[PDB]
Amino acid sequence: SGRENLYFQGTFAERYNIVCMLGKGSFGEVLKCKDRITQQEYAVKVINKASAKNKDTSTILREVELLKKLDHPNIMKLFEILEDSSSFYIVGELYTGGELFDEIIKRKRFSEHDAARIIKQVFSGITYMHKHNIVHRDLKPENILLESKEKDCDIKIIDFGLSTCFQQNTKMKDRIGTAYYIAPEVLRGTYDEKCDVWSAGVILYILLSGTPPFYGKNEYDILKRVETGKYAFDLPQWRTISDDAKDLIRKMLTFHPSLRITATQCLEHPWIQKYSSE
Ligand SMILES: Cc1cccc(Cc2nn(C(C)(C)C)c3ncnc(N)c23)c1
Repeated sequence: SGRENLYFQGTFAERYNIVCMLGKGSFGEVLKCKDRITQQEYAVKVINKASAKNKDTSTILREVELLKKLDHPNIMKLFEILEDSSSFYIVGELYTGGELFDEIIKRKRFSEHDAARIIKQVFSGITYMHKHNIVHRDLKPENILLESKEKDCDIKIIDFGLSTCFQQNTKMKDRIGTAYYIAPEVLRGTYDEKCDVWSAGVILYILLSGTPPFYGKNEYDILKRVETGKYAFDLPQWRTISDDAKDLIRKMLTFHPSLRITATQCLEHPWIQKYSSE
């Protein structure tokens, strides 16, 4: 506050009013804001500039400008990236349905029909972004948002492409929770687009069984399992799950990424086709 500081807060404070805090997201705090002129509401992520991975701010702006030009119904739309001396402000579509993990906590397990509806949308988004050589790396249920509270609303993947630009919060809200979804080759420091197929496979495993494939009491124990890549469908929870579902998951959780299916192949898989409309 104060005239000088408000002036130096730059174009974001001029253009937008903060209505309320919405919660801590990866990389930064998310707030609901309003465009002062139009009164339309948006979500804004406020990211400390100390959290930039790239020391050249112009590269961050370029990256985000490329992401603004993209358009797919299962990818969050971005409208603006603004700055002041301390922070980046990324403004985009506001959602009100909460995240996919909230929905996992609520429902516990999803029928094959319901899981296929959700995961097909994830696959569609991933396929689209991969066609533009964008990798998520951090795909997890917390980065899959429900557009609204309406029944069967569209899901929206958030933060897709921002991991090249920003490092995680110093204080993260659920660090152990991130280990479940990370691809083994990402842990090794050598990733390409296939890591998003792995993460989506972990999500699908959880939707169907209610349990993670790589588990443990702490981050270390979970990551030790991920690193070996060994998992099973031995739980009674898998007893009556279709062979087709298990086949898709096996292909997605293939250890070597060169041998792992593509996102496009996931969409074509018989299990997804069984539940698609026409
Ligand atoms: C890059 C960016 C900017 C603003 C918001 C997000 C994701 C997001 N995150 N969150 C949380 C759920 C508050 C973390 C949102 N709530 C409502 N609408 C949203 N779009 C979000 C991502």
